[PDB]
Amino acid sequence: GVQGLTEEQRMMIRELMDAQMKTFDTTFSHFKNFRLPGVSREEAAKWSQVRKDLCSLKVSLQLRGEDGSVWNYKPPADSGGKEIFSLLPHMADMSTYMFKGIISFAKVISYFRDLPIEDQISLLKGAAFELCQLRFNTVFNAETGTWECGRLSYCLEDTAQLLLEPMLKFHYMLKKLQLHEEEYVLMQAISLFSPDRPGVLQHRVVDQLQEQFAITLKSYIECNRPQPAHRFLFLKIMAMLTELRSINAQHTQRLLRIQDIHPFATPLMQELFGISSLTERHKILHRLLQEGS
Amino acid sequence: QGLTEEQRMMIRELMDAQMKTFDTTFSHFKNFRLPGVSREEAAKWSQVRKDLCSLKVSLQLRGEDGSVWNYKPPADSGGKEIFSLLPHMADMSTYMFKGIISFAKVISYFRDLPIEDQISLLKGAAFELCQLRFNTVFNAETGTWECGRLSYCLEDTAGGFQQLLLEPMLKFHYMLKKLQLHEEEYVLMQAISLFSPDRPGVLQHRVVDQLQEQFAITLKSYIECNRPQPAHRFLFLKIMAMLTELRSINAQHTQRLLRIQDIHPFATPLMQELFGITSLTERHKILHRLLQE
Amino acid sequence: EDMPVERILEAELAVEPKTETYVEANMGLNPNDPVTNICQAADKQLFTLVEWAKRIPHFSELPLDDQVILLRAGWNELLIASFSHRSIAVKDGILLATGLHVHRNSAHSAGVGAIFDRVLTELVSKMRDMQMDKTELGCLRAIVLFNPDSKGLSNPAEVEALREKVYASLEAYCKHKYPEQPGRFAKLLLRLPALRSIGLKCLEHLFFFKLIGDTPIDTFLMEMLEAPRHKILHRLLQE
Amino acid sequence: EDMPVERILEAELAVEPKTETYVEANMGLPNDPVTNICQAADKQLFTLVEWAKRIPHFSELPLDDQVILLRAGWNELLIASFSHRSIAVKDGILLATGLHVHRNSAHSAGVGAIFDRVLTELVSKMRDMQMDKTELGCLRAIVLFNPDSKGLSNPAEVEALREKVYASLEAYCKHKYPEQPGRFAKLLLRLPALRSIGLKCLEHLFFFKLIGDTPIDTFLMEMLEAPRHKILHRLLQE
Ligand SMILES: CCOP(=O)(OCC)C(=Cc1cc(C(C)(C)C)c(O)c(C(C)(C)C)c1)P(=O)(OCC)OCC
Ligand SMILES: CCOP(=O)(OCC)C(=Cc1cc(C(C)(C)C)c(O)c(C(C)(C)C)c1)P(=O)(OCC)OCC
Repeated sequence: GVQGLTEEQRMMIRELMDAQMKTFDTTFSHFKNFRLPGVSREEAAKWSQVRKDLCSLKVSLQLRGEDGSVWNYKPPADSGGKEIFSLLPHMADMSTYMFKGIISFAKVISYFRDLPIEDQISLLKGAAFELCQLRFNTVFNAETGTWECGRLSYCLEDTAQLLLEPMLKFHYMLKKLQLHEEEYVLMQAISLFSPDRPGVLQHRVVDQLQEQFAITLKSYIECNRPQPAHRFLFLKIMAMLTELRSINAQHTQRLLRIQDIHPFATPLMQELFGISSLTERHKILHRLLQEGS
Repeated sequence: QGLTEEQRMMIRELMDAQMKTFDTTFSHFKNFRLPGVSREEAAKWSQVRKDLCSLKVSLQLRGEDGSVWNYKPPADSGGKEIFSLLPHMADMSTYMFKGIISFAKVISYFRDLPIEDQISLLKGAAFELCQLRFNTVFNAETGTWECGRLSYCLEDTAGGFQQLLLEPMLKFHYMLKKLQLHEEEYVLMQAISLFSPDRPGVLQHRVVDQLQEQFAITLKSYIECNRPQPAHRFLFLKIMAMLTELRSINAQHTQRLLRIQDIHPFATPLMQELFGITSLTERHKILHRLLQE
Repeated sequence: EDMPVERILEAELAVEPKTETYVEANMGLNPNDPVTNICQAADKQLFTLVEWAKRIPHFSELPLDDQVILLRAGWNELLIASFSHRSIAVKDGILLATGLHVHRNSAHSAGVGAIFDRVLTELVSKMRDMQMDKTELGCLRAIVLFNPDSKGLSNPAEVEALREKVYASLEAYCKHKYPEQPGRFAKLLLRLPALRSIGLKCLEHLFFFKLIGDTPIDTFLMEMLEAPRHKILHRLLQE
Repeated sequence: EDMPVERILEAELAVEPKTETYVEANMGLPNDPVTNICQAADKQLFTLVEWAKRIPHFSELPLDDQVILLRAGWNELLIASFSHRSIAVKDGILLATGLHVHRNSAHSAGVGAIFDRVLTELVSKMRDMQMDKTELGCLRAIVLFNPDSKGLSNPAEVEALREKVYASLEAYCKHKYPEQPGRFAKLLLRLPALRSIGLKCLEHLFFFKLIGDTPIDTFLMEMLEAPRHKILHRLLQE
């Protein structure tokens, strides 16, 4: 494990690292004032689907006070509707905090703010959820199945192996890889600068950027950490960047289904998922992407 | 059975007043606050800590859906935390007392008794009654007060063997729930306690005296009759032991409350009235209001 | 038959003498520091209480530290009831076992007025009105003594048993000796929480005067107001 | 040496013929193609099974392991194969039925965005980097050997086989293309691009299957229905 890449490959890694640290609070300290849960048929097959999405997707919420208190929340099992949208207005507030932490992560990326405004928007829309999951995997724990997010601590609920859910299977598989923080931020650059996303005008620019980040990542693993049992790791990471788009796809259809029935999405969230120029249409994103205060 | 008509018609008047003012489900208990998201002044806090220490409980709160909230209190340290479970307790009191000042107020004997002595009588039995009622919802096996949606579970020092018995307040409930009493027996202890002649301030002492006597023989013979003979022989003795131990538990409580209020003014104006915190109908302005309309 | 109600009476008569003839003939109807005096009678009667306990059957075949626990827990109310039952002989105040007679001026000006008046209206004035017999007194006390809800007992399931035998014996006696008074046995037991509530308000005074320090407190009384080391009590019980 | 990069090429060559001489000479520089695309898909599914059987060690896997892999992978394995054929033509995509589809017959059939996506993301990149066939058979052998597929008797055998492909393609891509140092990576970089397009294709297959006004043949239908698969399960034991 000795190190050594091109100077360009070195500056671009630390460009991400000091963009990650600059915009990602691993303690979620600045995340408060958020919402919390409370203290006509045959189309309903649509409803049956929504409940199916969530019934593998159960979590024990938990708030720690600065004292020693644990305000723990456990989820209601399902026998009906409206009980299921419990954490939904809370999660909607979490993402609004994560996503502007995503928008800012890209906002400070030099390559990113060099792309035109109507291209930054497009890159963020298709990478928002992708970026969220990779950030959440850093704070994910295997032998408890919880996302220790500072004061918040979203746990897991055994039922029978909900690895039958790929979403969960992702976080588990991505975690057994034991990635260095330098690799996480490269997967983010790779995910953020994907040229296939709907709206990417400057295709060649973004395409080149991705490849750069990709080889940088492989070379990182190749000449840093290369305990020769660490081959195939670029493969495993590649397999995860690939799975991250099944997960992205399937959870976008998920979100759509839910909002279809129960509208809860924040004016941000709607812009990030589509719920005429873009800047007129993504005015809150437009403002967040010109913002210097 | 095996009673006098006047005796059985006095149990009936209590069991009436009970269910008419004792909602086992605490359904109308609402808007209650919750623990949110010198050398002498040190000796005070030192003792106040030892009060609340043996009295640590989790606040398992259930919602209509099946979502269970849960509040695990902090661990013992300095500063203001156990004070947090205290505005919740303060509000639980105002609901318990209100249902006590209505249990008495709808009792005929208590109606006839003049206001000033009704005031006096409640003040001496107020806390003593709450425990008698709370024991009806106590579970010795699990160590929680199943107050409907809300539960108050007993924390574990070394869960292997509790010895929370070292706290008299708890041991009372374990001692009492051990006897396995009927609703009639429970409501009879409440009247013996409510109609105690030795409460400070009682003017018409003779009436209350003879009354407590009446409730006593009634309870003495309920056990002689309804319960099997060489089996529940030494009951009433056991119940009398509890009514005696109640005077201690009331004693403990009051000095306890006085000290906590001194270092942390948290008393409902109702609490103040019932526990005398800074003519008798004029001094107790709000307890006056609750009786006679 | 295993707790003879007569054995209880023998104990009461052995440790308490007759009502004094001056009291009988003059006290009734038809400044030296009250508190010090009260604490002096307390210490005096604490030795008496140990002798009384040893005469109450099966008490002395208990584990030694059970006897300590039982006595330490109930000494307060065993002495309050005993002095309350003497005071029915007099018209107005309390008669301590030192012979001293205290008033509701010597108590009011001493700060112990409320407890004083309470003991008058609740213990004395009721032991008198129902004419509390000494055998009943000696049984109520045996009951207060045999408290199995006291912490540390090697076997509460004997203190429970022995309390039950007093309960059965007092019940049989109270039936036998007073048939015309059917609810009498339960009016006696009704005095127990009245005794406790008064019994604790006295320690609430004993501690307040122990803290001021300007109230002389003798050895045995001091040992009782002191958390357990106990030399006196533990010694006496073996003699 | 245990997954010879030549045996992989043998498979690709055995199931894919040379670029047609009309195409090589003239190409490069109706009223529902969707039926034709589906028709091509069903045709290629039989080809796909014969392809995978030639890929080393795939036939020694448990019988229902081969099914799971082919089933999870078929959609992208066909997209890889038709995106590679279509670098031969100047525009649009070339199906194995010979049919040349345009982005007018694709835009007016609803499959506009996805088709153009395959163009600018798969065709336009396999062309510009001059993706050779041995690299295709290897990338496809990778997509095929996906051990993150549910039900696999021994996911660490499929793990091992993808590694041997990864190793062999690594050795080859170095040998054949030295001046292009990060070629092996940009190959793998196409994988998430292939998935995101592949899932958009099933998102279309399932949409046209729902309408019912899109004839779908036995094997393609056996791939779009939940596990079952008798054709697939039969072909593998032959
Ligand atoms: C704390 C970490 O979990 P997590 O970030 O990533 C998934 C593991 C997570 C968050 C999350 C957030 C959103 C919003 C914010 C866009 C609304 C979703 O729409 C979804 C689903 C999956 C329902 C589509 C999930 P979790 O609550 O997802 C719901 C199942 O995860 C809990 C298992
Ligand atoms: C002693 C602790 O036990 P508990 O939890 O349980 C006993 C039943 C409790 C008793 C209690 C009540 C009060 C009120 C009523 C005056 C507020 C107190 O101030 C205190 C302390 C000890 C803080 C002085 C205790 P609960 O009665 O609170 C009710 C308001 O408990 C029920 C939740």
